[PDB]
Amino acid sequence: ENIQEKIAFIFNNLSQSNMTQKVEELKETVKEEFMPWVSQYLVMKRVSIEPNFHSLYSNFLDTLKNPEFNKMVLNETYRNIKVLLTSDKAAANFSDRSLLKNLGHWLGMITLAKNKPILHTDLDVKSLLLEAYVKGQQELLYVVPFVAKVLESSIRSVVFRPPNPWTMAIMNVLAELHQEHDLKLNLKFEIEVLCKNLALDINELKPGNLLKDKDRLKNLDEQLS
Amino acid sequence: VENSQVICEVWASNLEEEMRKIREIVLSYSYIAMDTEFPGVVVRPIGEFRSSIDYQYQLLRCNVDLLKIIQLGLTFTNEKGEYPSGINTWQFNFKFNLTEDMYSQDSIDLLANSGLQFQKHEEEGIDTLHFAELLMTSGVVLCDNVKWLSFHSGYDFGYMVKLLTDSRLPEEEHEFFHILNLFFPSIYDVKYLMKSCKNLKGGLQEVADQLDLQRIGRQHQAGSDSLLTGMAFFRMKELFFEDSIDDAKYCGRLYGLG
Amino acid sequence: MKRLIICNGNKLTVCTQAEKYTPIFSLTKESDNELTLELSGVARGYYIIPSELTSSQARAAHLITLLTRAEESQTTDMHKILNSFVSGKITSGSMFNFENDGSFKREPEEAYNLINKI
Ligand SMILES: [Mg+2]
Repeated sequence: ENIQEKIAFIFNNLSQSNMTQKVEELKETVKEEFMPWVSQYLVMKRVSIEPNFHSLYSNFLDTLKNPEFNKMVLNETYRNIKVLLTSDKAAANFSDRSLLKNLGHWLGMITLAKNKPILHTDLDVKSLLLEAYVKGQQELLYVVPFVAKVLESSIRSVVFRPPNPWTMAIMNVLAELHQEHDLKLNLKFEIEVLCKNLALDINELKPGNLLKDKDRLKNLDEQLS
Repeated sequence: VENSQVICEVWASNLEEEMRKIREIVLSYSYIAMDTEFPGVVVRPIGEFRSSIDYQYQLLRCNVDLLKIIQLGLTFTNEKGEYPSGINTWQFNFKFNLTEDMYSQDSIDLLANSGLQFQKHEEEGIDTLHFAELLMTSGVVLCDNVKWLSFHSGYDFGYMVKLLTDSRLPEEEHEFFHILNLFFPSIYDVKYLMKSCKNLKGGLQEVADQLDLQRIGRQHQAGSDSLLTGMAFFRMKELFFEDSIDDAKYCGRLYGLG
Repeated sequence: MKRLIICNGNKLTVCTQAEKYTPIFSLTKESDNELTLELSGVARGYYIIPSELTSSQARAAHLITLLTRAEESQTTDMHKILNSFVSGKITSGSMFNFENDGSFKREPEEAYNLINKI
C-alpha cells in the first residue's frame, strides 16, 4: 500500500520539464508485476476524469517505451468503454457521458494519432453508430459525441487523415445522422464541429442510405444495451 | 490443381462473410503472400527522368494513378510454413467494365485466356473503397507481426497504397516508402532475395521449376500465384539462407524501386 | 501510322506520326475551368469542325473521331484519355501512345513480361 501512494505522487506533479526524471523514478519504484495496477490507475482515475492533461500522458507513454504497457493501457481503455456502453442508459448520467467522451478522446489519441487502427474485434464504430440510431435517442447522446472525440485526432495522422476510406466511412454515417430530422440540435452542432475540426464541408460529403436498410439494422452485432 | 477448398473467391456478396474469417485467421497465421492483377502498363513518363530507379517509380506512378485493379490474392501462412487448415487463399475480385475503363489489349486478352470473367466483374465486384474500409480495421494492415511476401511487387504495393489512401501516389520515392512502411512494415521480396542467390534467375514460373514446386490453381491468376510465391519463399529461406532472413539488407526493399 | 497524346499539365496535345511527330490540335485548360482549342500543324482548315457543334469537349471529341476514322456511336480509346484529362485524372506530365484505330499501343512482349513478373 505504501508503493500505491508513490505512483499517485509520481503522476500528480507530472510536467514536460521533469518527464524523463519522473519516468526514471517510476521505473525504479514500480515492478513488472504491478504494471497492470498502474495501467488501470492511469486509465480509470487520471485520464478519464482529466481531459485537459492528455498530451502529457501520451508523451509519458512515448517516453516510457514499453509496448507491453501500451497494450495493457489500450486493453483497459477498451474494457472501460465497453463497460460504460453496455450499461443502464439513465437520462441524467452527465458524469458517465463525460467519462465516455474523455475515454474516447484518449482512444483516438493513443491509436489513431499514433498511426494505428481501431481493430474491429475490439470496437466497431460504424456499427456502433447504426445501432445507436436503431436503439433510440438516449444512446445517440452516448455514441455521437464519443465518435466525434475519437475522430478528432484523425487530422494528426498521416494515415487516418480525412481522405482515408475508413474516416470517410464514419463521416458519411455521421452526415446521415446530421441530416436526420429526429436528431437533436446538440448532436447536429457536435457533428458540424467535428467537420470543422477535420476541415471538411458537411455539404461536400457523400451520404448514403445506410439508415434505410432495415434488414441490415436488424442483424447488427450488439455492442450496446 | 485445387481451387475450391484452398482458394476462395471473394465477390461483393460474400465480402463481409469472408472478411470475418480473415480477422480470426490473421491472429495466429501472420505471413501473407500477395499478388495483384491489373490491366498492365499503358502510359509512359516524360521529362528529365534520369536515375533509372526514379524512372521506374514514375512509370509506376503514371500507370497506377489511371488504371484500376482487377484482382488481389492473399495467402496465409505461419513461420514454419503450415497452412490454416483448409481455405488459405482469398482471391478478391474487383469492379472492372471492359467498355468504359483503361486497359491494354495485350494484358486483358491473356488474362481472359487465363480465365478471368469480365462479364461477372462488371456486375458482382468489390468496390475498392469498401474493401479498404474493411481492410484498415482488420489487423492485416498497419500491424507489426504481419510479414508480407511478394514477387516483383512494384505495382502490387502501389495499387493498394492508392486503394488504402484513396489519393494519388507521392511525387518522389521518399514519401512513398515512408507511407509504405506505415502500412506494411515487412516487405520480404522474393526477387530481391533472388538477386543474391547462386543461380536462381528468371520469372515466377521459371523459378517454380528450379525450386520443384507444383502450382495449385490456374496460371496468371492472383490467388494461384500468391500460393506459389509463398512456397517459393519458404523453400528459398530454408535452403539457401540457412533459416534466416536478415532484416537490415533484404527486408523493406522492392525490385527496381530499391 | 501512329498517334500520340502529351499531357504537360494544363495542355493536352494530340499529335500524328509523319518517329517525328507533328501536333494537330492542343487543348489548354484556363484558370478555373475554361477549355480552349488551338488546332495547328495545318494551323487551320483541312479538318473542319461541323456546324452547330461548338463546345470544346465536343470539338475535341469530333476531331479525335475524324483522326481515328471511328464510328459516330463510339467512345474510342483516345476519347477516354481526353475525358480523363478534362475530369482531372491526368494531373502530371504524361505520354500516351496509340495506333491509328485509337487503342493503346500493342505491346505483347511487355504485357507477357509484366504478367509473368519477368
Ligand atoms: Mg500477377
